[PDB]
Amino acid sequence: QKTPQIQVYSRHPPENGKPNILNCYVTQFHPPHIEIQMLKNGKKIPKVEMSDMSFSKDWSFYILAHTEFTPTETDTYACRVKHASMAEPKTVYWDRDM
Amino acid sequence: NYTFRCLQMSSFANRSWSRTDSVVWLGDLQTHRWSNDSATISFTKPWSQGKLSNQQWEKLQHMFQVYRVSFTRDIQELVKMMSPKEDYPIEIQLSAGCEMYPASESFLHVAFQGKYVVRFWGTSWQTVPGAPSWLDLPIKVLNADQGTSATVQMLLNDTCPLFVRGLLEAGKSDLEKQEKPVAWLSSVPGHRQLVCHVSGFYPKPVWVMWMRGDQEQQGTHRGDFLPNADETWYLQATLDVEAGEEAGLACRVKHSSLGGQDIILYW
Ligand SMILES: *[C@@H]1O[C@H](CO[C@@H]2O[C@@H](C)[C@@H](O)[C@@H](O)[C@@H]2O)[C@@H](O[C@@H]2O[C@H](CO)[C@@H](O[C@@H]3O[C@H](CO[C@H]4O[C@H](CO)[C@@H](O)[C@H](O)[C@@H]4O)[C@@H](O)[C@H](O[C@H]4O[C@H](CO)[C@@H](O)[C@H](O)[C@@H]4O)[C@@H]3O)[C@H](O)[C@H]2NC(C)=O)[C@H](O)[C@H]1NC(C)=O
Ligand SMILES: CCCCCCCCCNC(=O)CCC[C@@H](O)[C@@H](O)[C@H](CO[C@H]1O[C@H](CO)[C@H](O)[C@H](O)[C@H]1O)NC(=O)CCCCCCC
Ligand SMILES: *[C@@H]1O[C@H](CO)[C@@H](O[C@@H]2O[C@H](CO)[C@@H](O)[C@H](O)[C@H]2NC(C)=O)[C@H](O)[C@H]1NC(C)=O
Ligand SMILES: CCCCCCCCCCCCCCCC(=O)O
Ligand SMILES: *[C@@H]1O[C@H](CO)[C@@H](O)[C@H](O)[C@H]1NC(C)=O
Repeated sequence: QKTPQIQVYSRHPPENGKPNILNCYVTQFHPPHIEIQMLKNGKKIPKVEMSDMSFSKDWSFYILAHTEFTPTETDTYACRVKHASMAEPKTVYWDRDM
Repeated sequence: NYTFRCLQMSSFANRSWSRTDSVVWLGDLQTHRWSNDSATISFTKPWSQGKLSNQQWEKLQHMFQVYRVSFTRDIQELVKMMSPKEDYPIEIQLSAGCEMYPASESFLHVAFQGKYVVRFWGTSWQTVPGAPSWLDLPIKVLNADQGTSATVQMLLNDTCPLFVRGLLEAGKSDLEKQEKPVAWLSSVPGHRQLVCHVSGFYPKPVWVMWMRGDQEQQGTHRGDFLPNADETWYLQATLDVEAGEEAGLACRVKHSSLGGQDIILYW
């Protein structure tokens, strides 16, 4: 079993009040069954688009989640991943620069 | 150098549950999706059919339709025969296709529980050094199936290069698309850490460097290439610096799409 690495980054320069796209890229996991949510202020965002799961040269799986977002200085955004390799869900908050 | 990969993922959960899903990639652009849910192979591009006629495509599709059911039956049946020694859950991955050259080489690799165990090479299937010894007998059996060996050899040696040359022609404008990067700077709010962000570029080759005037700052750490959802790439390059030394620094970007007019962001 392999633990998912999680990276969160924005499609365009994050400018407050401008609509944008936030990406959550989950990598290096096995087995492929996995549950990925993106969060605004700690709540599940409803419309989260997902790429088809694929895998790398080393056979580890990867997948890209993405959703529309508008950054402001009153909002946090995160990506929570549940997977058999980890006891509890792992969450990565958006760096705010990325 | 374009590498065509068909990536098959099979999960077997217990005896009454399994799914097989596939995705196909020409280089870094996804060309096909084949969900367990669907009887047919779906296109993720307008040119996903290559130069194959509607009939020629259906014949190839049928062959893979037959394969998927047969493969599932065979793995289910192997597990019953080996029980309780080999038992659920089981994950099988196949990576198969061909790497084109100015000429091509083909491959078919199989992983079991995340480890590479089996390949097709030449005229036969074979386990690889260090594979579990219980795979040797099932692979010998499979190697007796002459017709399967012959179809696999056709598929690897001939069909794959022929079909990909069809994709390279049919999807030329899409494969040779130029998308421009946008960049922006940030830092961790002791020595600071400057981050130059570069998103939206295609194709993959790119150059990102921190600069002071014309001097490349060789402490520049290049991050991994992260995909965007719109078939463009994301990359960041960071530099660890002392405070007060950030004046006069800049991030310089070069990319094919920019036509020699580099991006320069002064800190
Ligand atoms: C498809 O292409 C195959 C080769 O390409 C590789 O595999 C495919 C799947 C791709 O992944 C591609 O990227 C790879 O490069 C091709 O396989 C070849 O088929 C012939 C038989 O038709 C084999 O020839 C036999 O060779 C053996 C010796 O093999 C050993 O030694 C050589 C080194 O000299 C190594 O290359 C091998 O790895 C082995 O270690 C001979 O013993 C044998 O000679 C005897 O039998 C023949 C009858 O066939 C008589 O004429 C002779 O006089 C002898 O009595 C063969 O000559 C060849 O080994 C095999 N290549 C490999 C690498 O295994 C396959 O045939 C293609 N099929 C089609 C339908 O196109
Ligand atoms: C536990 C981890 C083990 C992983 C290692 C084992 C991997 C085994 C992989 N096996 C296969 O890919 C083949 C499975 C299907 C095959 O065994 C046959 O059942 C199937 C049907 O064969 C019969 O009909 C064919 C005509 O349809 C031929 O005439 C054949 O002679 C006859 O026996 N074979 C196929 O579907 C062959 C074509 C698909 C091959 C594609 C491989 C990616
Ligand atoms: C994956 O896809 C195949 C589609 O063929 C499913 O296989 C069928 O499974 C159902 C069980 O609900 C049976 O009624 C059929 O006999 C099966 N069909 C064939 C052709 O074998 C399979 O169930 C799917 N798996 C999941 C998890 O959805
Ligand atoms: C196995 C080598 C394939 C060579 C032929 C390539 C052109 C046909 C593309 C078929 C894509 C179907 C995806 C299923 C992949 C699989 O299950 O192995
Ligand atoms: C088989 O596996 C599925 C998915 O893991 C599970 O939900 C189901 O309960 C299992 N069925 C049986 C009959 O054991």
